[PDB]
Amino acid sequence: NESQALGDLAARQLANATKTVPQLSTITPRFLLHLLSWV
Amino acid sequence: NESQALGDLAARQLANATKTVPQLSTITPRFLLHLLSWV
Amino acid sequence: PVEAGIYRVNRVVNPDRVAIHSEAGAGTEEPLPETYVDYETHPREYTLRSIST
Amino acid sequence: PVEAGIYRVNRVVNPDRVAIHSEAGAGTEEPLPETYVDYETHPREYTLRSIST
Amino acid sequence: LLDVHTRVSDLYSSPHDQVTQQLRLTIETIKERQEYELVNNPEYGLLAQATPEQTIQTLAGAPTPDDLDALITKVWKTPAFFLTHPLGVAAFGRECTYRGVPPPTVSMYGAQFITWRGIPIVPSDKVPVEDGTTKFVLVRTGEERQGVVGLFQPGLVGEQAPGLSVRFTGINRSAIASYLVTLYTSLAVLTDDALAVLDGVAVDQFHEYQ
Amino acid sequence: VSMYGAQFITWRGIPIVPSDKVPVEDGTTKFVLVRTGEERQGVVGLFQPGLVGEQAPGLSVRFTGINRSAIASYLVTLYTSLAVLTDDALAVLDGVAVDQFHEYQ
Amino acid sequence: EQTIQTLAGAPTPDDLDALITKVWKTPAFFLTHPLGVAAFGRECTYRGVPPPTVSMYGAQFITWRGIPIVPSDKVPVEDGTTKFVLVRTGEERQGVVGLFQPGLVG
Repeated sequence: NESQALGDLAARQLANATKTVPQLSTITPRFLLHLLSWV
Repeated sequence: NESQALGDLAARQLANATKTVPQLSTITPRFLLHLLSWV
Repeated sequence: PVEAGIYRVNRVVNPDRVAIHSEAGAGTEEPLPETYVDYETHPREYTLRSIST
Repeated sequence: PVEAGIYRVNRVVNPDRVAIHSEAGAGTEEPLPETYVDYETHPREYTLRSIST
Repeated sequence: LLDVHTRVSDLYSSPHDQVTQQLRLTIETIKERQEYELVNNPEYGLLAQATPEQTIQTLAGAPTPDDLDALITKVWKTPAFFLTHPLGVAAFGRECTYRGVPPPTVSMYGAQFITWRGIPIVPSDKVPVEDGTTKFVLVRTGEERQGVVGLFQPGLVGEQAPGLSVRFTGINRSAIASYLVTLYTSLAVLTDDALAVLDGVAVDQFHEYQ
Repeated sequence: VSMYGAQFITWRGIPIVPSDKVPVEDGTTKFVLVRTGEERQGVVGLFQPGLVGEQAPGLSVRFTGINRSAIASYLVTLYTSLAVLTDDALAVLDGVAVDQFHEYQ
Repeated sequence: EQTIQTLAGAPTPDDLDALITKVWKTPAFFLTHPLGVAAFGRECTYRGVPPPTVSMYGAQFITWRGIPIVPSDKVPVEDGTTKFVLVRTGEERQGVVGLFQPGLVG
């Protein structure tokens, strides 16, 4: 169809995406390391 | 093959690209507008 | 300079489809053209290459 | 907040392929494993949607 | 009239503002149109305002030094510049080379211009070329010397540049905003002898060197 | 527990929050357990800051004009999204009947 | 669309004018092998049109229509054939630019 204005696909070429640090699914709270005392 | 380190394709997902403003190929120096005096 | 090794060159596509109205004489009350500037959806991207030893 | 309407979530692929060596007793002079952390090459991207009237 | 969707300007405006880029490109196109109109307008264009007594034809088609001297004889009171298509510049350079008379050059606006008798030759793509034929224009400018001047309207509402204005018009039930970009221009010739045209300039002739 | 001026039933220390937007079809509904936060790789909401005509973060109001009938119009817009950082931050319990009753003889 | 052939093999002023017609918006410099510079000088001498010179980086460059001609041994010459290159540089003028990575370690 005949668009009346600039589209999103063409306009997004000028914009920066927000990138996160990689997410690790094997991370656990590791309560044992906090419950113990270290000498 | 078995890679020894992280590749470029996977590493580039964390990096920002340098984006230029759109370039118009019909732009001319337009010397006539500078050569004339305007009243 | 390139901050992260990737350089993207954005370009205008179809520059002849931008419509403009110029009157020659005795202006009228006709509707004006409506337009926009379009961009290329797959711009060329440059990545730096290494020369090393 | 999202600065330009696009949010990319990067994720680690194959977390079980990171090899670590732990000694049980009487350490030796054997070579250590060599590894790296791999990323997904097509991460999911979120774009904001509008609710308007 | 320039149409911008509100969603596009709302979301994708970092680090480049979308409305600013659209306005900049539209203004560039409008200024190119103005440069085209100052030459090709059927009312106030340079080619239309030239009188029949100030127009001459080429002696043998190609633009030669003799033709340029004949054109100079018509605007002999302080000429300013020549104006033609780049193909005409190449043809004139070829004709000059055939006679062994290399013209000097001058530096203006970051460019290099070939000069003939001290008058620079300026290229422009708005000069029409039809059937391998183009035109040469010699012009004197200035109000004090009764030359050719451009006209503009100052003090416009929404003025960005002198003679150009941008105004916001509203939103059209589709979340699309519109802007009105307008420019007013004209061209005046104070005296008839300030402008001349050389016609019938062939740009597709080549010489032989045996 | 007390939160936002309300009283929430908690199970194993985790509050249960009601919402009428959870669909109920044929007498069945769903239970959703969620972990939130960026530091803990949970579920987060997304919004666009720095809008033109902003009233609240993520919402803007703009005047559009008058329509030859002396009626003014306003454009009110909001942008939102939801991102799950890790797969184990969200779970759903399905087939929850809510029309069963017990007897006390 | 931006590549042309020589009219009669040798680099003549007509060929350089034809090349200029393609990059007519503010050219910067020519680039060719030194043998190409010598051939162009010979062709200019045959027609009796000596070009002027300019001083840049402690060297003397032949200019054609005000555009200097710069020699470079990296331009390939095969079977006695070489190439001429016309280039406009700059970001403001939408020309040709080089790219590099700043802030490197070491």
